[PDB]
Amino acid sequence: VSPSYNGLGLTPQMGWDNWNTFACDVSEQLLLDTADRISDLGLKDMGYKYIILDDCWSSGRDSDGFLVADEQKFPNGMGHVADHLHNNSFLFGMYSSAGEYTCAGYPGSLGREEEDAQFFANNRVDYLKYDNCYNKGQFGTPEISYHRYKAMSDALNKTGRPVFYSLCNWGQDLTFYWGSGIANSWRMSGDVTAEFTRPDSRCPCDGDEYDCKYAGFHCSIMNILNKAAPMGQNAGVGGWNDLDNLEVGVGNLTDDEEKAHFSMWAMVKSPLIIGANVNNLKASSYSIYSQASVIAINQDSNGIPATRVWRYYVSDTDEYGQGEIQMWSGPLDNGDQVVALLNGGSVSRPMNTTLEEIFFDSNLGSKKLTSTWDIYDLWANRVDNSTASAILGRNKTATGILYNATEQSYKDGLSKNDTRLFGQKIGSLSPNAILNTTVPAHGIAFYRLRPS
Amino acid sequence: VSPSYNGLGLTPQMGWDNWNTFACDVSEQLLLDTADRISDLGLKDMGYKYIILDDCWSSGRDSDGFLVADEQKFPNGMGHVADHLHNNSFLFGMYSSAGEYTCAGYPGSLGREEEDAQFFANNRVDYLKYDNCYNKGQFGTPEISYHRYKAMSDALNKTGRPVFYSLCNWGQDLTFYWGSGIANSWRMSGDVTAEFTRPDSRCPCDGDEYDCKYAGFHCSIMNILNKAAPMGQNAGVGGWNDLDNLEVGVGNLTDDEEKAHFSMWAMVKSPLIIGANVNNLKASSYSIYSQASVIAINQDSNGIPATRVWRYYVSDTDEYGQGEIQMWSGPLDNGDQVVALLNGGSVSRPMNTTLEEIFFDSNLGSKKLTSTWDIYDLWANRVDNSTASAILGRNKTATGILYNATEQSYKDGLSKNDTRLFGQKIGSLSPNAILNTTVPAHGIAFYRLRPS
Amino acid sequence: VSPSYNGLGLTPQMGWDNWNTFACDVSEQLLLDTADRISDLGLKDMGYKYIILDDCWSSGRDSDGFLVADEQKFPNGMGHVADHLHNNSFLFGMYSSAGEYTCAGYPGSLGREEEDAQFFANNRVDYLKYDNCYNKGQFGTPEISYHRYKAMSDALNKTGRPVFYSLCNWGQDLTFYWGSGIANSWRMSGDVTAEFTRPDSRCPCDGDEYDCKYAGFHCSIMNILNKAAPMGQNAGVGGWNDLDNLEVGVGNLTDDEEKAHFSMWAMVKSPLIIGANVNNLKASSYSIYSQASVIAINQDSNGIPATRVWRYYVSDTDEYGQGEIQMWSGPLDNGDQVVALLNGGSVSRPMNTTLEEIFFDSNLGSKKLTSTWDIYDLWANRVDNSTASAILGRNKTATGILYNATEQSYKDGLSKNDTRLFGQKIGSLSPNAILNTTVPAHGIAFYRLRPS
Amino acid sequence: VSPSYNGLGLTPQMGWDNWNTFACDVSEQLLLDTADRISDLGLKDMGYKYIILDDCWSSGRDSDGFLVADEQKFPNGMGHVADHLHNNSFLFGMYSSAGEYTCAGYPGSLGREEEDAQFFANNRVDYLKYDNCYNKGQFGTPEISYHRYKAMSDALNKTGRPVFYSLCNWGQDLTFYWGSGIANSWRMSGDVTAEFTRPDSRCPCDGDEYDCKYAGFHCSIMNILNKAAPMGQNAGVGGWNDLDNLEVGVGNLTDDEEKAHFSMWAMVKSPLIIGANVNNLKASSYSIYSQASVIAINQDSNGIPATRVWRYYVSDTDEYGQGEIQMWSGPLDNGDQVVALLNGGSVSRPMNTTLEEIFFDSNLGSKKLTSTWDIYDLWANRVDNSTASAILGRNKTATGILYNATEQSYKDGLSKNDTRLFGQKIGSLSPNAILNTTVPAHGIAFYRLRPS
Ligand SMILES: *[C@@H]1O[C@H](CO)[C@@H](O)[C@H](O[C@@H]2O[C@H](CO)[C@@H](O)[C@H](O)[C@H]2NC(C)=O)[C@H]1NC(C)=O
Ligand SMILES: OC[C@H]1O[C@H](OC[C@H]2O[C@@H](O)[C@H](O)[C@@H](O)[C@@H]2O)[C@H](O)[C@@H](O)[C@H]1O
Ligand SMILES: OC[C@H]1O[C@H](OC[C@H]2O[C@@H](O)[C@H](O)[C@@H](O)[C@@H]2O)[C@H](O)[C@@H](O)[C@H]1O
Ligand SMILES: OC[C@H]1O[C@H](OC[C@H]2O[C@@H](O)[C@H](O)[C@@H](O)[C@@H]2O)[C@H](O)[C@@H](O)[C@H]1O
Ligand SMILES: OC[C@H]1O[C@H](OC[C@H]2O[C@@H](O)[C@H](O)[C@@H](O)[C@@H]2O)[C@H](O)[C@@H](O)[C@H]1O
Ligand SMILES: *[C@@H]1O[C@H](CO)[C@@H](O)[C@H](O)[C@H]1NC(C)=O
Ligand SMILES: *[C@@H]1O[C@H](CO)[C@@H](O)[C@H](O)[C@H]1NC(C)=O
Ligand SMILES: *[C@@H]1O[C@H](CO)[C@@H](O)[C@H](O)[C@H]1NC(C)=O
Ligand SMILES: *[C@@H]1O[C@H](CO)[C@@H](O)[C@H](O)[C@H]1NC(C)=O
Ligand SMILES: *[C@@H]1O[C@H](CO)[C@@H](O)[C@H](O)[C@H]1NC(C)=O
Ligand SMILES: *[C@@H]1O[C@H](CO)[C@@H](O)[C@H](O)[C@H]1NC(C)=O
Ligand SMILES: *[C@@H]1O[C@H](CO)[C@@H](O)[C@H](O)[C@H]1NC(C)=O
Ligand SMILES: *[C@@H]1O[C@H](CO)[C@@H](O)[C@H](O)[C@H]1NC(C)=O
Ligand code: NA
Ligand code: NA
Ligand code: NA
Ligand code: NA
Repeated sequence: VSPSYNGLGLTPQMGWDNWNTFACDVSEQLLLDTADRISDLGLKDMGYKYIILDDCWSSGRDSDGFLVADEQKFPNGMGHVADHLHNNSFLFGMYSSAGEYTCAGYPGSLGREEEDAQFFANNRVDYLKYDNCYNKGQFGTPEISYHRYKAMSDALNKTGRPVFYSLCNWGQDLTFYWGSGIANSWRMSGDVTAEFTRPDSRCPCDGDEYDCKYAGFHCSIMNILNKAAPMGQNAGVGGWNDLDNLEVGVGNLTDDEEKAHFSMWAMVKSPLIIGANVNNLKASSYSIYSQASVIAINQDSNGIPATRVWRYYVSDTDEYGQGEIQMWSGPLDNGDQVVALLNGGSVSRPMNTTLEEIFFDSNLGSKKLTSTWDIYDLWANRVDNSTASAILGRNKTATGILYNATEQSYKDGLSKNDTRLFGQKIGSLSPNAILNTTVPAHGIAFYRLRPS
Repeated sequence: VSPSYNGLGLTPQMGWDNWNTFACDVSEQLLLDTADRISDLGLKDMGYKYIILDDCWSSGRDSDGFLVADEQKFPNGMGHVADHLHNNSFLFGMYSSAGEYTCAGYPGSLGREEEDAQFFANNRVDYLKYDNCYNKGQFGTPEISYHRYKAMSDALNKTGRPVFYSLCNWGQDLTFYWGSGIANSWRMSGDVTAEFTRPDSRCPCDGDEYDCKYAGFHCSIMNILNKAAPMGQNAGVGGWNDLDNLEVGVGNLTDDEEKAHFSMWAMVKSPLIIGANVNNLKASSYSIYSQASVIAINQDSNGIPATRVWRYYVSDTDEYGQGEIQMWSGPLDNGDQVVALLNGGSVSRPMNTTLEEIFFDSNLGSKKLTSTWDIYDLWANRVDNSTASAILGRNKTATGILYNATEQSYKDGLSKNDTRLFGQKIGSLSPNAILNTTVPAHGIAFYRLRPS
Repeated sequence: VSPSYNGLGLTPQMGWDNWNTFACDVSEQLLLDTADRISDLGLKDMGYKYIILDDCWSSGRDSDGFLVADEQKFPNGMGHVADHLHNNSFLFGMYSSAGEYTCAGYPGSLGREEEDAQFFANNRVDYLKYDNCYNKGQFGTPEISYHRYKAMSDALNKTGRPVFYSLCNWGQDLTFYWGSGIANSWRMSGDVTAEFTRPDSRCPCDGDEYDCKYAGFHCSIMNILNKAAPMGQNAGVGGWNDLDNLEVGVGNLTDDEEKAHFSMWAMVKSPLIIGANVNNLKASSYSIYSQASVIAINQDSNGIPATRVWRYYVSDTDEYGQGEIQMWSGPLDNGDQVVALLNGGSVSRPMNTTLEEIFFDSNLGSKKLTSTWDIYDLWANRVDNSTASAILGRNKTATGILYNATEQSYKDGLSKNDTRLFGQKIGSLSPNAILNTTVPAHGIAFYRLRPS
Repeated sequence: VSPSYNGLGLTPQMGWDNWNTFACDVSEQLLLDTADRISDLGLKDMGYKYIILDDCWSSGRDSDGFLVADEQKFPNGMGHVADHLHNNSFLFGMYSSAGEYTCAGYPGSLGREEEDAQFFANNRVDYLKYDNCYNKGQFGTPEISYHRYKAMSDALNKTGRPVFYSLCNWGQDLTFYWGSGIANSWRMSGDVTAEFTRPDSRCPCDGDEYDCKYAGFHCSIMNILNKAAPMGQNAGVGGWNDLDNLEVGVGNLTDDEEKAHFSMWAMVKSPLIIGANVNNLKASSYSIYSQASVIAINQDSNGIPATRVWRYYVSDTDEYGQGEIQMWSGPLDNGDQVVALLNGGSVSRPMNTTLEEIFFDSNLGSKKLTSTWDIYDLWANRVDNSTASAILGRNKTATGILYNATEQSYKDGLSKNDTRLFGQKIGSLSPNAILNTTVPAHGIAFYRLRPS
């Protein structure tokens, strides 16, 4: 454990990034309309407060060497976008790359950290996503990558404006080891894609290669989760592993895959940044994003990512030859435990565990193993497709339906035993008894255990 | 994406290198006779404009430390060879090594970059192949290799003469990551050899070891293609992965192996440098080199290397225990798609795919997956063995037979719907239907899909 | 071989560390009560002389930048704890980390080595455990880790007070290669845990990955032993591989697992630091710790770690899929040999070897292979559960029961043929004959061979 | 190819090292008696001219920092040993380590290169074996190891006395890549041992791990040969891979294993340094060492190590689970070819090949594949056990029996068609015909092919 380096990231950040769905075709108008939508839908007040502008926003540099925002896309400048966002109680993110160019070929910040940090401060930016394209040979060992990333960290600090600092170097040179002292989160892999399991030749490292020499992209949800599994021990208050933006409401993932994806990103204390087009967001994907109970896990005070207890390969493999089952378990701040039974097989199956596996670090005869625990389904009381479609078509308000974390923080709601945050009691687990369920294909059983 | 670093390599380079067939036994006369031949055969005007002189050309250094060309082999000097080439509208390549010696033991350029760059400029050289033999311990991490290669890059730039810069360090220290900002292409492996699949003990890294510590040589065509597969995402306008000179018309590859080799080098946007002895070039190998349709893929404006969609091992293995099948697919600038079904098995087989696999990045219900696509065989209208033998024996001209890209660029020919560049329509592919063919052993089915 | 760098560590150190059982909840009173206990139980005079205070002891830094011990936990300061310990003939250990923070987030010593070394000297500290948390990017290659650790080594030396120097960097960057010239021992892995075999996702490197990029923790006893196996050749007088504190009397290991664990740590010349709560130490675990015969192996003058002769996987696997059998053998200073037959299978089994396997480096026809050897059981005459429970409840003294190594060193006791140190003769082994026994599940047969 | 860096090592060196059989128990008298023996036995005049004194020769340093030879072991100093050796036409080798200590703990040369080089020059030393123990963190990347080794290289050069420079860093940090420009040979692995195949836990890298992080020792003959296999392409005139001293006449290898070992070290152009106790050398081992025909392969002018053509695992495995078969083939300077069929299986087997496999780099229809080749057995006319025992007991002279390479160099003897150097013609190999033999367990068929 260590204090946060800058006082931010006390829990993993939440928000939205305009990329996964809009590429270089961004404007003040897109960004603010979408911002309005996220507020209207009650997602802002759930915690999704960072509106992150991604690549392709700039037009080059002025005569003083200073970044210039594209005047066609942003006729009032960035500072003006910031103010609008702040006036609707949003936080504002921007993007650059620790290299000569950004990934899409725009001006990068390598060797221009001071001016560029100053640009972000002058434009009242609250958050920086900091990429790793065209890094000019400045990678290959922990030391050289750390110093390249420390250079922007220090330059942001020098501006005296608080900036949440988000590393995007894909776990290159063992980022989990060095990120915390200079940054609030770090991408620990190549880009995610809307595929639950699919191996891809553009993502050459498999789920077991957490230390990868070619991060790539188009990595599956499970490839990324698998790489992240040993890394939980290097995350914590102030500095989080980042498993990349959520693909919920993007492409063609099933409701089960989307739930597993969301539940798992939450449990390992990843940032929850929406990759969906929230103006073309479908009903089922919306109610996944807005599941307060699950966000409560992510936003646990003094957050500890959960541990993979076990992993087995099954014969029920999918069209891509993939098929495994996993159990994860982790402690929660109020003494509760989160448990996940994850069915990455291609068929529905019975899944099972015991108290000895759940409290994998408790001794025989300890109180945890000797006591009874009520089981709470974290997926109960999810917003039905009807209500969600209503809200999405502006026929019903989100107010009084969605949990309002701005009004009541996750910590305080948890203290007040707030039903919206614990799911639904479905049973109890005694010593020497098994916990059984049937878990859908590419799905999840996701529980919170509380003492009886 | 990033701009070209020097304005060259807007498409992968094409030409000829005198090595694969002539070793140290080079002269002004060999080089110019061969040059004449490449022009006469219509290959120059197809795009094969770089005549690259390789190792063993020098005799040492003069009293000022300056490279001295062998006076027996080049009695008029290199500048004189350059002028002759330029007067027949050719471009001129030379060779050195980023080390103390070249691979064949001639003077290398390490620490002598300024003088040596100046030598190339003074002799009006247009292209440099820059090797990695005897590098004096200056390798082992990305940073140290990058700086060694940047040293020649900067020295070439300082001369003010445009020089296409071709790295030859065999992918050592992850060249795909750092090449583009200092160079126009980079060898991503040990030397190729005229063997389609054959594992070799002098090439210890298998096709899956893209990050290799001992690049070696005598690597098979498939070993090299396999290593190159994840790397396409780091290639693009201005900076290309180099899979080494073509072995078409060299050794004893079959017509099928030669077609697969050529089609695959094209599709991943490798340079197409002829390794053949063009004065002892056989009929079938000639018509492979001169297939305009396939070169059109390589010379696509705003080039994107294709992606390996899938790869499976088969039981139909060859004399060396090798046998796999692959599907590759990639977008083309005008909206078309290139598709390859590659049969590395030892027996002819039926091969098949669908629109969902071809447009592997398109969503269900998108227009691409919802529309019909005409299939064009990129191997149709290939110059028959008769016509090719005629041309080769100086009994028929190439004029009016071969596509003349000097007269009409590949881009413009593609715009004009020029039949010579699209192959032959053979069918159409509808939603929910399969695309089937029979693909020869160690062969390829190579298509261009256009919207109906 | 090399001299000890500082004159210490002539044999592996022994003692106790307050962590495995007490975490941050430490005080002068805990530490001294426990110290009293270790003396009373006769363990001190067996060799367990280092009382090591671990993380969480400090409260920050004073106005001069100097470490400040927590005044609530240590109202008299550390120097006062030291004096008490020294007055009962104990040695005193403290802890820091070669990073910005300690693992539990207290002040670390990186860049503060001189002051911090001086703090330890001023407080009369005899031993330093030096961790690797929050090392600020200063790892990744042997050179950078060596210099970071050399910095504290030199600063300790500069104080002129002898300090036993114990590296805790988990074998990162091949510590076995560079530790000896700057240190007396080095952790060669992630943290141990009270699990004999259990794979854990927080310890991603398996037993075969001695060169690990993510040491982690919760590694099994066998995972750690397996990683240590090639490393014995880089240990010796003055500088020892450290396989982490003993889990004997911690969690729920069986008596067999505890014996194997203890016997194996001894044989490879690891430090024997008690991880147990000695005030809540059970009878069986106590008599394992106090087995003089086995400690005699660890404390062999001119110590050579034993060699793994063979390793095989068995079908008798445990609940975690683990199951292997091993034979280890090593020379002893007086010409004797230590032999271990280790049953990591889940079932009791017959185990067997010969003289040719025991003297794996002796030639055919040599005297060793030609002679007869008496077999001594190193586990005979172990303190029975009754006597141990008596001593533990303060109903019987340890005096005259336990070997007193303060009175008679292990070397001198070995010379005097002292029965307490050789175990019990159980037979003899002749040329061309097999040595057979039945070895319990997760257990060990542990012998000393002496010439007939 | 590159010139020799210092003009030496035009062929691999030959000689004797006093270690494998005498450890630290060395003297002027041992060394000179043994020297006398090597001359008397005719081995000197065969090429075994370097008498290499190994570790444990020094007693520390004098008041000027200068190495001091042990006055008990060398009462006249080293220079006096040198002169004696030179007066019997021998060359003289000494030893140090690129570290703080030598492997046996004597003074090392790290940071003391100038004085120590000067010591070797002052004592008229002709050869240096330069180890890698206690290198103080100065390893881990090619660059850092190269510079450490270059430091002694330059210091030797500065003395102006020719010194054959032999690196002993066990292939650490890819020595094959950088050795040639600073040295005449380089150990490419951990120490050999008298075991043909035996895996050992002190040698964790298997035969496929040529790039090893823990070289270790007690590596088998086949483990070392396997690691060396890709490396032949980086050896050549002036700079050789070193597979460690010969174990012929050491331990208990069979006559077949000894022949295979010797034949294979020769074929890959390793140094041939005798590890045997030549005063306790058995008859069969002697006639292996003195096989002129095989040494002729090693001492080929313009030496090219042979290539492994193929390798297969067999079911006929030994007591250690090992069993493979290999074919090697390489060109010789006079146009001949060396072929080896190696039976690492546990049983005698038929072995076979063709001309297409022998001339693995020749095209179909080339002259090599189209011609007939006489097969010569390189093991014929070996000195029978009787004659060898006679010579060894000083009952018969070696003169007129052994080839005298001092009188007639291997090159010149090869030119003169000297029967002693080509073995015995046993047949001929035609196109489209197979070459068959039966090869003993752990043995070799070792041929020279000459054009008919
Ligand atoms: C995934 O495939 C579904 C069919 O199951 C397909 O409908 C989605 O594309 C979306 O289709 C929507 C149907 O309501 C259409 O209204 C919506 O505009 C469309 N989204 C896009 C980008 O065209 C697929 N999912 C997504 C979001 O791509
Ligand atoms: O309390 C310090 C402790 O550190 C070691 O354990 C390291 C362990 O600490 C946690 O911070 C991380 O989550 C985990 O990844 C690390 O491995 C060390 O082994 C021990 O001696 C002790 O100093
Ligand atoms: O638009 C920037 C984008 O970069 C990341 O994706 C990196 C991706 O970009 C392409 O240039 C390459 O072809 C591919 O190899 C790279 O992996 C990053 O993950 C994302 O957050 C975003 O900044
Ligand atoms: O006597 C020096 C000797 O060193 C080599 O053997 C290295 C060997 O030495 C031991 O100190 C270690 O336990 C073991 O790990 C090392 O591998 C070298 O091969 C040899 O030539 C010789 O100089
Ligand atoms: O003639 C130069 C040549 O070098 C390359 O081939 C490298 C090859 O050369 C030999 O010296 C070695 O034995 C072998 O190990 C090396 O791989 C390069 O691929 C080629 O373009 C050309 O410049
Ligand atoms: C800058 O750094 C110091 C810690 O070094 C910290 O106290 C402060 O909050 C930082 N300021 C900003 C704006 O990040
Ligand atoms: C809501 O919709 C999703 C897909 O859009 C579907 O999978 C799910 O079953 C629906 N929920 C219910 C309870 O029907
Ligand atoms: C040299 O460098 C600059 C870019 O840094 C570029 O504009 C110019 O074209 C280069 N000149 C040559 C001849 O490569
Ligand atoms: C042309 O020749 C090649 C080999 O030289 C042969 O494989 C091929 O079948 C020939 N083409 C046709 C259509 O016969
Ligand atoms: C400090 O270093 C020297 C060796 O360099 C050693 O003789 C001395 O004992 C050391 N002192 C202490 C207290 O460690
Ligand atoms: C002593 O106790 C341990 C467990 O506490 C038990 O396994 C062992 O069998 C006992 N010893 C004897 C000889 O009964
Ligand atoms: C020293 O170096 C030069 C080459 O740099 C070489 O010509 C000379 O022979 C060397 N001298 C010795 C004695 O090694
Ligand atoms: C010579 O002796 C060796 C072993 O010392 C034996 O293996 C070999 O067969 C003998 N040679 C002959 C031809 O008998
Ligand atoms: Na406005
Ligand atoms: Na001319
Ligand atoms: Na006191
Ligand atoms: Na004398």
